[PDB]
Amino acid sequence: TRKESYAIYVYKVLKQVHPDTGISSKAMSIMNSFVNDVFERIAGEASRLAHYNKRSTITSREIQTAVRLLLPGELAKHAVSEGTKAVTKYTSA
Amino acid sequence: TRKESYAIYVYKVLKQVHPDTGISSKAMSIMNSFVNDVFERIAGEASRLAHYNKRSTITSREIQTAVRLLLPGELAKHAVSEGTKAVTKYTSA
Amino acid sequence: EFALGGRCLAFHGPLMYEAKILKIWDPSSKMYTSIPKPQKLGEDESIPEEIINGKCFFIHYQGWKSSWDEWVGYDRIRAYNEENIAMKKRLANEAKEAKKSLLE
Amino acid sequence: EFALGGRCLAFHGPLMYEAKILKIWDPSSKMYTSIPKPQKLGEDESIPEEIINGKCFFIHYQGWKSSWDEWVGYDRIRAYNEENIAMKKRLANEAKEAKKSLLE
Amino acid sequence: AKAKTRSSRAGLQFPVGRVHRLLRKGNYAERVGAGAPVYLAAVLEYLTAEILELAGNAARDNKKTRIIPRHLQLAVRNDEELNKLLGRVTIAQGGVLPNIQSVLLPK
Amino acid sequence: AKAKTRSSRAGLQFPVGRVHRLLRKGNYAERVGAGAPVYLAAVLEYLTAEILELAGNAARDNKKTRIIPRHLQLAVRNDEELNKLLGRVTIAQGGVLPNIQSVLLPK
Amino acid sequence: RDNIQGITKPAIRRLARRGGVKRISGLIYEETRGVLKVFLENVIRDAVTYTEHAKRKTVTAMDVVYALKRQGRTLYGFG
Amino acid sequence: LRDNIQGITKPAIRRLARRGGVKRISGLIYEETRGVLKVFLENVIRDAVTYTEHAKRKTVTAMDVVYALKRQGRTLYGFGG
Amino acid sequence: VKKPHRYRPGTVALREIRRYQKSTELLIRKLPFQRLVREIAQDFKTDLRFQSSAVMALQEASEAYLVALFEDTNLCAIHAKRVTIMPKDIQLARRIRGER
Amino acid sequence: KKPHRYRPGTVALREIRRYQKSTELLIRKLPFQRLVREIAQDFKTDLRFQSSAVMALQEASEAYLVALFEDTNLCAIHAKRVTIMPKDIQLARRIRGER
DNA sequence: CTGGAGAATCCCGGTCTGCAGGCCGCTCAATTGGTCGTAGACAGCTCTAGCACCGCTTAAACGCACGTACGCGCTGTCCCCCGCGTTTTAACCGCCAAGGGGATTACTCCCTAGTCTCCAGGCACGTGTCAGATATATACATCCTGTGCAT
DNA sequence: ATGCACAGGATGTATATATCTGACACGTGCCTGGAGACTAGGGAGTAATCCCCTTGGCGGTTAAAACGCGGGGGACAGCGCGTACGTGCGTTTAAGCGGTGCTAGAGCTGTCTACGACCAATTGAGCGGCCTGCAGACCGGGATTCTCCAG
Repeated sequence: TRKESYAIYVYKVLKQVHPDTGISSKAMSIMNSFVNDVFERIAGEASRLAHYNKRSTITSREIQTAVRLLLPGELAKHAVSEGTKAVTKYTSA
Repeated sequence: TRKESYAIYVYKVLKQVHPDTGISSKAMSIMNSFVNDVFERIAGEASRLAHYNKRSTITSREIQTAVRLLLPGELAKHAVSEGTKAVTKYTSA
Repeated sequence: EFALGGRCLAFHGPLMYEAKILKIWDPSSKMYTSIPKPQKLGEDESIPEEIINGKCFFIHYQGWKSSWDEWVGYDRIRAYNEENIAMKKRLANEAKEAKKSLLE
Repeated sequence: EFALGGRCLAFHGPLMYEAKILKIWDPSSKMYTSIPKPQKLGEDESIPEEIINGKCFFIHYQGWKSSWDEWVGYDRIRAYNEENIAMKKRLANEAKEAKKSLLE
Repeated sequence: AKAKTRSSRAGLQFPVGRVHRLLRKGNYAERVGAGAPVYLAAVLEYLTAEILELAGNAARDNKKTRIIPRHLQLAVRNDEELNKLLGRVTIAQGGVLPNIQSVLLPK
Repeated sequence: AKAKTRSSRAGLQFPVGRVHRLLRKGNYAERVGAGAPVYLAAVLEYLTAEILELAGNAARDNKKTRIIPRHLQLAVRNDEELNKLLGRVTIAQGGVLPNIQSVLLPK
Repeated sequence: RDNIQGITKPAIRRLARRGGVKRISGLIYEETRGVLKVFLENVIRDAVTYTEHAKRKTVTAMDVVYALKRQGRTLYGFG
Repeated sequence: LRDNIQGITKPAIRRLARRGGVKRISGLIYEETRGVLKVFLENVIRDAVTYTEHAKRKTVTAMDVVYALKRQGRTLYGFGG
Repeated sequence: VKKPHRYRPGTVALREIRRYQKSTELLIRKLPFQRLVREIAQDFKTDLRFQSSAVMALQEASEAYLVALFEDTNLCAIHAKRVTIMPKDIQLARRIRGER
Repeated sequence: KKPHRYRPGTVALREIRRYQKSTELLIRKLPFQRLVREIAQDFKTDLRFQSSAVMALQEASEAYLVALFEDTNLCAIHAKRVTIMPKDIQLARRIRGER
């Protein structure tokens, strides 16, 4: 059947940061595995946070707290700023 | 309010194995933590196994496979034996 | 010189050591005065007869464990002075040269 | 003794080294025969003029790398025999004696 | 008829209904089978029984009638498979096993 | 009105709708808020951008126009915080960092 | 303010004795303090994170237990 | 299939140690390395076969190996994920 | 001629190793560790209150971590034909554990 | 007339640099495949194997062994040696937690 | 220092090819719009426990003297591992062929979620012993230095 | 005068008895969470099909493994030193405990509002299949670097 992956979005981001750089299929598979692994980590931590506090909903606050718990130092602050910016832009428009 | 634990069942098991030995409150708290930890490990592994095979139900086969994955050596064999015996007795009765 | 809690010196063979007094003896009343106070000889405290009738002192030696407290009569204990420390060094050098002769 | 693929043992100064041959020369026809072959002298292959007119052979030494291949004539290339091994050990012994005289 | 517990039917001491509720409400799967809580309760009871037997042995070797955390630590760390199971687990007030390296002994 | 994707609404390259579906299908919670997929997609996009930028630098340093697993490994292991994040991860066909201890150097 | 000096030399010595260490260099103690501090930071940070997600101002035992569990150090006897 | 651990030869272990930065190798290292590799492979393959058997399959897939490696705290990128 | 009694270097050490591997009480003083915890928990948030069990759990975990690190340090020191632990032993132990 | 051999230890550094730059597999593939199948023989009979599963097993095994050698080298240098010995491997695996 | 020599590696053209990236048809999952029920946001109350202060008491930490055993530098021997040439093996590639089993699709049926009613298992709280704590008063077992034997 | 082997005083550890307490075990009320009964529909079990990809075989080439050997240098053992540790005692300090007091904030309850599930129609973003030009791999031969040794 049909299998889905993050390849097209990884390629979009790569052409954003390095417009004259390509990528091999093995490297794209590694990047897809990386995205899936990070998704699983953040989602599992957010689920644990929701369960600890007697909540049924996973909101953006749980995602932010999970990002602060799972990312080190400057990565966490930059990711939190990016997520807040994205949520603000989504709510305004 | 009222907080549930495994204290009474651990006490019954203790009175079965050592019918004259008591247990302090700190040791009982440690046993409760142990029971919760094992429950969480086995349930998480069973959920992962169910998701891997595109299935919506956690059956006793998921529990058995999780027990074989998480327990070392003879512990896995004996735990599988007890689980199979309990399931057979529950269905026959 | 000789007071409760004051420093004193004490002989032992050819050497000398600094001690602290805790019980000063009065034989005619057969009582020692102590600091944590005229009190009689206790259920375990006792002095031999050749020193129980003289001015005795129950002392604890500085630099030695509290199990080696000693009831010393007025025969050995001297008044704490700098000349006594000079004699301390005299016997220290005596023992030093004695051991150096034992070896060399 | 002397054939393509056959062993040989040749002098080099006061010692000898054992080698395996690959080319047989013919000065009358001025051609070498080799094995992976009557062929004219190579574009990179040549022989010194004192042995190009004699029975020369292109040898590769044992224990040496594939770059020390040498064209040696019948002046040094001897017949591999029992006496040849004996004189090999003989000059080995004399080399050992010379080294010991250099040392002791 | 009169109510009969599922743990009694399975011959267990741990609550099958409570384990079934904790499985349903724990966000593990959409559906939970009927024989899953029974199997899980049997496994939990077996592990509890193993640990309690070893800890009671340890408490008796110390001539005590009550299990304290020290006895649980001794039981877990002296058993190889139980020490592997609780490898990354810290038991509070449990101490350590008495072990001195040989080269540190007086020779 | 014509369909407008949530990714374009939030100004992101990663699919907000697919992230929302995966969050709903993963048995993480009973319900999912509206801003959670947007936040998660933004975070994933930022991390992808970081790793891709470092890998592109490492590929241009080696004088190539494509990123291979070796360049990803170099980028990750040379960056301290990415090395911390992917500390228990093996990148296939990535090799190792060329580090030699000073005591083994010829002296 | 120098509370890391409150972890005194005898206490580090006792910890080493329980660890089976017979002889201790003089430079160990300061080093030990450093290590301890780092560990505490890595835990306390995460604990406070939980304390801030629940909109609480008091750090509870369960926050410490969760931080320890997520750092790979499961602790029994505190809930 | 018997005595295939000796197919992990001494030169291969030497290359693996060179990539690790090792300059000099004792002669008793190769057997210890073979034993360590056997232990690691047994621990991974047991879980891989457990995953294969739970699915009622007869062939071990790359995903079974990936899940076995992940369960042992060794995540592997680039093999399907 | 009087000599004072004193054990040789390495006897009281073994006595203490046997004493502290037999008991289970905490080894660090409580108030100093509490002050250290409260000071460290100030680069993260201000005016933080602490449950007593929180500090108790922190002390348990930190002492267990230190004891295990000391065991690894002792193994590292012995590996170098020594009986004295040095900071390089702690550094090597933490590097091999994955902390460095 | 000298064989021109290198001193003990320079070729070792040369191949350290050679193998710390490449990324290919260092073990032969057929022997490793046979070893994997022989090990799996004791868990289930008549097992089949995708080629990518054997590839993943080999990648993980070589990564593990390279990391273990990196720790063993530190353990050996700690003893003020240059040669790695089995006790170094044992100490490394024990400190990791595997023993 | 310091030229040469030999080996290892680098570099720069020239050729060839697999796959990276772009285009295309289609379909199925994302979007839009409207309903509806309930999770939690928010405001208010209670009363728990966390923080602060203070006074005694004594265990513990600290400073310091003294000495000895251990870390470390140095030296000498020997053995074992490395560099390297030669011979042997089996890994790798290519090419093909058979069939096992994993994936797909249809059909059915039973098993689990949902709902209501009911009643007893478990939990919160109140009491009362006795296991463990704590204190004091004695046997052991080691540690260690001074005795002798005699080589 | 040196390594062996006892005697014994010092000292800290384990045993024995005794008294007291507070922590555990047991008993009672209640209430809500689990058990019994029943329905529906969808997830899973089963049977047939296919075609992919896994296993198996065989021949040729040569890369890599195996093997033998000389020699350097690294491992390791012994020795000497001095100093940085351990031990123990006198002194200072602050921890520990009990007490009193205050209030911030954890925890709980009630209301209702906004937000998220759910469903039906629409459709375009994304997946799959196909193709092709170029980035990169592979040569090969000069150029340049690195190591070694002899002077």
